[PDB]
Amino acid sequence: GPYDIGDELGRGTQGITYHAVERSSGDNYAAKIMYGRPELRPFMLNELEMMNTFNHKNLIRPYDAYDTDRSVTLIMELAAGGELVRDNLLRRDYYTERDIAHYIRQTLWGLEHMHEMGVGHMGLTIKDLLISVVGGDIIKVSDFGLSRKINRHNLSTLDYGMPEFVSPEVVNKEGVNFSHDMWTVGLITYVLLGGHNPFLGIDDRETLTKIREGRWDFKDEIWTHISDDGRDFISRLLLYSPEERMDVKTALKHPWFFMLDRPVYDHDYQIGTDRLRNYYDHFRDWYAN
Repeated sequence: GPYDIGDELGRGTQGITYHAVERSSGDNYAAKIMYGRPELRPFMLNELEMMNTFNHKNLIRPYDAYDTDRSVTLIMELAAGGELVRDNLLRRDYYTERDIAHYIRQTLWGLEHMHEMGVGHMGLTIKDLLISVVGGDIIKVSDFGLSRKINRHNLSTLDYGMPEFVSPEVVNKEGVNFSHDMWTVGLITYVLLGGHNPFLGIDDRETLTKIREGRWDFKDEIWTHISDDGRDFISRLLLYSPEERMDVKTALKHPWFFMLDRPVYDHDYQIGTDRLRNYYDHFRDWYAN
């Protein structure tokens, strides 16, 4: 057998991802092993097909696949720096708004590659942003189990997802467009900068009712230290009406990213990691259960 399966690296709704070594080379890969429920097989096959459709620096690449009667294993590119939040931001005492803009721009470049070929990601959460090398700053977007071709003139419902990162149109059982991904980018950006999810309820049902209602604000003190452009970027994505949201190419033109064209000086505001760490502990526990 070509792969030596080692320690658990992450887990999601379809299975657990492990470190894998290709024996014949010594090269390191990620091995996603499906939970033993046969209804997950279509999602594994969809992820394999989608990974083989993309070819972009900011999207995880496929490598190999095999199966038993019950379960599918996918061997894929290893993001050796781990998850952005768990393994990079939360290993620091502070990060900056400029750091986050750098990560989100790359996330948008990955999404843009998908949207250009008519595919929506459909399931983006904070755990799906990865870093390619230890200590690095290159983003890899992952988890294409829910990704699909979107016909903008013949929309369909999206019946699955993590409740803290779905959009109002998902909760309301309406057709889902490319603008759903853009809502989730605004939500991820809000979480990365302010360290909390503005729709979090006491349980999943209440979270969903808060998303259905669609109201949120910048009340926490941290937001007074985020730039006008950063708040404007979020506010042009977290809009109840899907057609009002920025599409991916408009988002890439937003003035928020102009700061990445200048250098990093000694005056960037330093954001502490405590809030994000508290939200991440909650988020991670959702996948333990």
